[PDB]
Amino acid sequence: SNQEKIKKRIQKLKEEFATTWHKDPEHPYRTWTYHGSYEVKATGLVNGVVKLMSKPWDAIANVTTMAMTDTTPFGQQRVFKEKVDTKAPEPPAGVREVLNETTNWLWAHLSREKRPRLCTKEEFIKKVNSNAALGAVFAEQNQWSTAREAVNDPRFWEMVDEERENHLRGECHTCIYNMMGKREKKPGEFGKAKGSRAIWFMWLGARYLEFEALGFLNEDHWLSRENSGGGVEGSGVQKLGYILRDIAGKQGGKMYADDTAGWDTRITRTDLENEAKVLELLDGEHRMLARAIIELTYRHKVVKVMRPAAEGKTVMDVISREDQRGSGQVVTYALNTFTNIAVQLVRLMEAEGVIGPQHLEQLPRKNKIAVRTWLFENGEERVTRMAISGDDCVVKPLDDRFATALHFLNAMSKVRKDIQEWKPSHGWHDWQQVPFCSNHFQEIVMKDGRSIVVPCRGQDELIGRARISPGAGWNVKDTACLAKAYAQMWLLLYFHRRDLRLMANAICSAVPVDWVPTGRTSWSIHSKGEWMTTEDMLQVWNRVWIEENEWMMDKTPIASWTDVPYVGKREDIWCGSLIGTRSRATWAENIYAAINQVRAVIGKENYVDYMT
Ligand SMILES: Nc1nc2c(ncn2[C@@H]2O[C@H](COP(=O)(O)OP(=O)(O)OP(=O)(O)O)[C@@H](O)[C@H]2O)c(=O)[nH]1
Ligand SMILES: [Zn+2]
Ligand SMILES: [Zn+2]
Repeated sequence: SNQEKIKKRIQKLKEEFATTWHKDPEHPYRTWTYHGSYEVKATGLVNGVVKLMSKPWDAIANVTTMAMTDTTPFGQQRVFKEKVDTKAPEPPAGVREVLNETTNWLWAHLSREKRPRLCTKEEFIKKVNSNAALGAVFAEQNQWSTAREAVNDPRFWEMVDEERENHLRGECHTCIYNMMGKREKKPGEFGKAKGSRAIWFMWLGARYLEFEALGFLNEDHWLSRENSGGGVEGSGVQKLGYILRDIAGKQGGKMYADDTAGWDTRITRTDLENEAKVLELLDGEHRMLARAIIELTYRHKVVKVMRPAAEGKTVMDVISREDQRGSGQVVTYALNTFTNIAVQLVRLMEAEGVIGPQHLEQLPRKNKIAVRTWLFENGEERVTRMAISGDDCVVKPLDDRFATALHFLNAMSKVRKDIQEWKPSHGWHDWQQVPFCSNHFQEIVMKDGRSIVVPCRGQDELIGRARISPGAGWNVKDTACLAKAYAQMWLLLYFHRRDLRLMANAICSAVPVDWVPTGRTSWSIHSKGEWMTTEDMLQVWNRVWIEENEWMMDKTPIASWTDVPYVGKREDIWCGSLIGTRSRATWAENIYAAINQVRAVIGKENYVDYMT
């Protein structure tokens, strides 16, 4: 019967590629049913402006060696084997009973005020025509070039409608996963560095349907701090410091921020079941559509991934399994956030003595009671002791027993990264040490007495990323506008870093004052892009850090950059600054040559001297 639910998708595939379809180089797959293969053409970039404005960093390996993705069949195969051909064991009965109660409570709290609703075509279109259906990677719309043209084409919507009737009928024909490649390991301190991950694509239509049925969780902000207490969905990275500093303001133990080692490979069928409880919030047609997404696309999956063969030849494998995620779903972040809140609530209950190692296998009735009673009595408060964004977590428990509350965690397969399995976690007394969404956060004193909580992250990573140009069809102009997007990002979020302040200015001096930044500087749901503008960045800085800063009680505007603070030198150096260095001194002193060489490549335009 699993065979039954993937039939139509396999069949559509054997048909379309009946030509080259064969069954089996001796395939690698261990935990995925293998159906067959066919021949395909395989699949498989420096920002001159940024490069030119950052000569010292030519000498830094973290920067020069940086690559984002590996789209080759080789990389597809490696990431699949290391992160997808894997199976997390299901938690024991006692643990299942605890997650059951815990997720019942969380669903009821998240739906206390908000009502589910279908998302719409015109809504999807609105989303597509802008700054993307980000992360939920689109790119299969190949009867059209782009998503913009596809959603404008009446025939596209007929495709959607047709599959929509199949779902309303209980079948999926087109909703198929394609593993495009691997996002490379990202940098970070032991226990926070992100491992490699899979990049999933689906037909644009399968994304619409998913978005129609379940997108409400994102569009109506179910995981906003206001709705969920623990979540931070909707906030920009510039808000997260402040939220952490508020959590730190509460009475309790040290602050914890344990990562799970490969969170997406560690979601269980139990977790999916508890997530699938959304269905019970929906009615009529809405629930029918959602039930199909959950059952036919989330649960009975079909996957295409490339593999190297024979004579510099590559095949596409077709495989299936009843599974869960890795992302590639419209609601991956929202459901990761949900499950992670649940996970942390269970950890807190162990830390607080409500449940023990004795309860893993079987949950005594008395304990079932104490669980429901604790959630009811405490859930609303404990949730505010958390900052949860996807698999990222920060939690401040009542006391440091939390450090040893590990039995339920490990039994849930939510094994922590880079620490021995039963070694107590490390917590920090100082909230400014705590890592969260690739940053930490520092409180700094501005010249005028007032203070701000700003985000800091390894500077090499930032320069490295700005140096990368995604283009092939990125212009001189597009290249300069991308460089400008990065520079202005740094001015809004990392102005407190000397080298970046200096490098943002020089980039901005070097690109026409009237060119609008384009492209994207971050994939993070927390990267809001107030820097995608031609508005003077001081004004934008004032708006973010003073005017709209709800932790800023005095609204007195900052008047010049010379009044906008830097971290202390010690910090700047800790996070990768090159100040106090011969090459960076030389660089600061010759900058103008680089700025001029850029103005002279781009040519005669309106420029502005921001180095004053
Ligand atoms: N578990 C999981 N997390 C993801 C996935 N995609 C993005 N993220 C999260 O998004 C956060 C931001 O980093 P990425 O999305 O990897 O890349 P990025 O955000 O463009 O890089 P930054 O500008 O440093 O934030 C990461 O810390 C991830 O935890 C995913 O598919 N699965
Ligand atoms: Zn389908
Ligand atoms: Zn720092």
